Amino acid sequence: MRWQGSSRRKATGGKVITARGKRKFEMGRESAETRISEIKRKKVPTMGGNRKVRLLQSNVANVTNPKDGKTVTAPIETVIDNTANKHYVRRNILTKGSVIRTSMGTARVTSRPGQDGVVNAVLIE
Amino acid sequence: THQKRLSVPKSWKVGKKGNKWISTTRPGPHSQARSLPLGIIIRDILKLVDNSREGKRILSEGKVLVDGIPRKDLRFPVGLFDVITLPLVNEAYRMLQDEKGRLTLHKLNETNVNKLCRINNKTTVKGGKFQLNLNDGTNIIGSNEYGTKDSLILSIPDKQVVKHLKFEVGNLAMVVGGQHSGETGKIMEIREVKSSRHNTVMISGETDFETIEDYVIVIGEDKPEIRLGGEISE
Amino acid sequence: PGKKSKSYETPKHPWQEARMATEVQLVKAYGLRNKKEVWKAASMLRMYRSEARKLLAHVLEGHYRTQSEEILSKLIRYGIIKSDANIDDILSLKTENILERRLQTQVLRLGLARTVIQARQFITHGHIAINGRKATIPGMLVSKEDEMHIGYYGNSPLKNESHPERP
Amino acid sequence: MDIKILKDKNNSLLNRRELDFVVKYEGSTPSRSDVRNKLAAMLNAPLELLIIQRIKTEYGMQESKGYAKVYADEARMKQVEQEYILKRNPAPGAE
Amino acid sequence: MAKGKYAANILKQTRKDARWKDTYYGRRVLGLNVKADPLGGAPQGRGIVLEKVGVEAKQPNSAIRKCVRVQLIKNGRQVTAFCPGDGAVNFIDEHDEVTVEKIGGRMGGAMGDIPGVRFKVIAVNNVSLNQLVIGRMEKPRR
RNA sequence: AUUCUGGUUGAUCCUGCCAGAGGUUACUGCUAUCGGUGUUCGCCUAAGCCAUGCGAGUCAUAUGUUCUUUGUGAACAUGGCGUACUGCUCAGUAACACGUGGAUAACCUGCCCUUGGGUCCGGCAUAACCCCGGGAAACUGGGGAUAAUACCGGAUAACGCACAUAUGCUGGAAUGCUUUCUGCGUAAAACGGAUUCGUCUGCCCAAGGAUGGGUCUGCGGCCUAUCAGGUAGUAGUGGGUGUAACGUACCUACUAGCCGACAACGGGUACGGGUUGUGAGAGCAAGAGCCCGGAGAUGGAUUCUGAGACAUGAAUCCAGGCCCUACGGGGCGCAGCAGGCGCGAAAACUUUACAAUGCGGGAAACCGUGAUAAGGGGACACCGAGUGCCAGCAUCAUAUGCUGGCUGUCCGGAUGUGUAAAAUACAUCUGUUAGCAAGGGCCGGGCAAGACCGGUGCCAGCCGCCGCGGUAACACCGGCGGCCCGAGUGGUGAUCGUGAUUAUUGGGUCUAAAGGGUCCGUAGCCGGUUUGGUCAGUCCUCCGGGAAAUCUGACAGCUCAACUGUUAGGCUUUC
Ligand SMILES: [Mg+2]
Repeated sequence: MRWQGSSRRKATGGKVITARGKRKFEMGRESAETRISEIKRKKVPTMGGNRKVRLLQSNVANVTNPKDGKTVTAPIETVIDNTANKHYVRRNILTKGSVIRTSMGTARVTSRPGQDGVVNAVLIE
Repeated sequence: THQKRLSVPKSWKVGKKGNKWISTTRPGPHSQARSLPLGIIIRDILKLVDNSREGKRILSEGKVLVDGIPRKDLRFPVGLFDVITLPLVNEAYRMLQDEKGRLTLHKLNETNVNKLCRINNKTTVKGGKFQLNLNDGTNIIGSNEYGTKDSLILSIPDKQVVKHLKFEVGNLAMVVGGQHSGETGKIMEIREVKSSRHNTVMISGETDFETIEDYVIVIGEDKPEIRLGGEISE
Repeated sequence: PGKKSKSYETPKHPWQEARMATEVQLVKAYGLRNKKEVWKAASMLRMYRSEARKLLAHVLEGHYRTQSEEILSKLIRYGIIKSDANIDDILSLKTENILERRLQTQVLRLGLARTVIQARQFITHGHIAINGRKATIPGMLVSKEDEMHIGYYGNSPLKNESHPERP
Repeated sequence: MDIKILKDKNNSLLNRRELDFVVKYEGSTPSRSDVRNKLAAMLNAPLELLIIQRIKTEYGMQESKGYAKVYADEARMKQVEQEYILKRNPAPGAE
Repeated sequence: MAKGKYAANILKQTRKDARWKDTYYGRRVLGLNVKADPLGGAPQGRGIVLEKVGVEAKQPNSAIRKCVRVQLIKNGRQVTAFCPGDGAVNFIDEHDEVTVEKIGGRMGGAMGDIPGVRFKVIAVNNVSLNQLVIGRMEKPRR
């Protein structure tokens, strides 16, 4: 659980005095980070019967060659780097926009594993 | 899902008498703004049943049909140009918007008559289908001849196409809002004025003016193809 | 909310000597009971006067013709103004016409009772009717067309002409 | 007591006759059974079949509103008419 | 007080400051009347009578004005209350329940030749002291 | 009716307030017959605390079991839907909370809606029931039997990556749908129920709508400087994260911004608006009730369930108070309806019914409904009536007389209309010696009313203000009389008007309160004639809006009336 309601001052620093409680629709879940392990997923429910698939661990990827446009599933070994956080590279976290290392070759994750339910990585040219 | 006596919609001609709620219309296919309950229609306009229980009884016994469908629920919405058919008297009535934006009923002559609809968004269902954003009856998922706002006509109750009433410059047009509601007249110029809100249209019947494209109905080639105006019975 | 205040008005100073004298004279002449009855009659008078002022300010337009003719048609229906009257005649309107339209005044000047208060009690005690309606209201506002059909009630004893107090 | 009838619309959706009439009674407002007995002879409706919903008498003049009705079946009346109307309308031999 | 066309702001500001020089508007907005008076906007009250004083009148006039000393129960405020009418102190004594109301004089303050007294009795033991003064009611033994 | 009157003076003019005079609101003294209308009656103190009943329940055409009053009759269980809509309150909130115009191409939607599809194999628990109980209760154990639209497992999609493929909408506008297919990970349903076997209603699915709601921003509306700086997740960029979705909403690297002296930050206060009060109007003051949106459930945090909640009749714990106990433990919070204590100046019946209007339930018949309607009670607001009428006759000119009769609007009765059934109301009749049905203030001035008689003696008292009484009180107390109002009539606040006493309209500032000691001077504000160009304020006009409600007039209909509907106007404003 996290609160994603509109609570960060107004424009100036005058502390916004809340007139409403923490509503149910403003409650966001936890960042279920993904690592390189046994491929584990959970069918967490969301609004309107939309069970969003959340991934937690994975050592395989759907590496997509751009030269020929062929999709083959190759194992994930290590995150090469990541622009979003300099610590996920050390933690082997698999976020979107990171760069993983597969058997096919180095690839960049182009899918959000916490929302997509799979690790779809485009093979870097 | 309640609505009160005071906050009854502007398109609802029935007054502000009684005690709070007046027959909450369902979600339905048509907009709630231009909608009246079939129970309220049969209990106020036609005066075939006076109570709500007796109205629910007569609806439930398959005695009133809305485009050939005997709806058993007294909360069914009704949109503009809707036909209500009663075979036992051969009473045909059409939902119409008068000059003040309110919804009324005009009696028809024959029991069997078409119904007019409109095109609002042509989307593509997977399978090579040109979905026209239909809401009522059966239709034809057609081709690019069927454009937006084309105002298709379809039979009852099978709801097959009768004639593609495509609009052009000079063709007939019926207003569906504003201060010009019910002032049907020929189209003068349908200008595709680019703007962030929506385009515009030029229409002149008895008197010329400018009107919005969402307040125009392509109701005929040169003359009324459908039975537009019969008898205005309260 | 949606409630309503009074109909009549009130004097700013409530003990004007000549004004109170005219009030008592009108009340005693027309057989009224309350000062507020005269006040509300003058309030209808000033309603017609204020409508006349609002119309005569413009000096009659596509919809102001309707707003200026509907009041004249209603007054000719009720006859507070002259039959051959205009908009401007309402501006010179005194409250005797309003009191004349009162049914007690009408029955007093129809000779159905000797005195005005006897007309009051006859109207209230079902002795004045109109085409079968046993109306018992002194404050009833009638038309010139309403005036002819007025008579005793068929159930009241004065329909039989044996009343000694009756003329 | 006198009666004159004006509106006799028949609802096709229920197969019943709507009786609207003016009650020219004298003096005492007649009861529902008496007005039914008088209204029966005007349109050939039995007491069990002829039904009256109100004999509402106005102020002053002895005139009343009668909203009576006619059915082609007493079972149809029991299915459609409310139980208070069935009790209020005395059946032949009712108690 | 600028008479230019595009000078509504200056006129609004100068009307805003000049309004405060009135006593009534400033005292209404500042809430001095609610903060000051014991009844707090209540039209009448209810206090326990403690002591009875026949306070003297003004300088030109000469008289004794019977004024009970009453402490309110709603607020515990100690004030002085003038009891009107002939035989005024006969129907009120120590340790009573008496309704009190403002004397309704000058500016809502003390009225007539009574110095320093702003409240008046209107009823003793929830019965009208005016009728006791007249002689149409009798003092309860409570 | 666009209103003046007394008070400072020996007398005048006048500045100037005070007080008088009219609404409305709250409360209340005195007091009293009735009907109509509807959108009032624990808001102002205590959003204090609550005994008692109750307010949401329903499903036989989902499955299962025992009876019969043999019927959509009832009882139990599994299960579906609903209880997140109404209803109450008005603390918090000075805020995209709200009003209003757009947006969502940035999003979710059970019921409902139309078209395009599908509805495929199975598996077999556990209920009531049986056998034994435990338990003060709250609760609830074991073994035996078993079913479903219960629940689980399997096949044909959506979701995300990468691709190529033709305008399909909208259109500044793809970023969406997409013809798509490609391969890579990746799915549903109940061939259920009933039938007249005609069919009806349900499950899954795709597209869209509609409904519900989140988000978003142009603009509109408080007091305050005896409140000058505020802000570091604060302002922004890239990459992410989580979300229904956009978003510092959170995280990371970075930049050094952001708001404010044209009022930030803080304090004061407040549910916002539609509107209401008042006045000739400009305005000024309040926004309890009817409708729209917002928030809240003892204060507070957290969470399950669900399409939807952080749920008024859900939980959990803390604080706080209370409560049932067999002392091992177990509940509860009426800002839901009547009611109680408390509170105070400050307000009702623990009535009636699903008859109607609605809502959920059902396929239907129908059931529940302190929602709603119907009443009871409260000098709520408005409106309508009557307590008398009456010829002749007499004084002191309107009071009881003397007499003569006469009417039943009221009150009581009868009877029916009538409502779910009442009651009122409604019609005829009839009850009355017209008697049962008027009071309240005030009398020196302001101000309509007594210079009449005793009392009291700067005393009792009056008195909004002025002013009265230490000996002749039209002043004060009883009387006598008189006056105004009217089932009402006063009192104290409040507030509007008075008052041009806040003045833009519309005031003054030499001597009455008031020109700053002078002056220089920013924002602001005010600005020469003149040719040329634009048309933003402005101007005429058009088109989208500005919910109804309340306002005005009439018509129509309630007996007149207020009131409901139609309608022509108003407001909504100042987009
Ligand atoms: Mg959920």
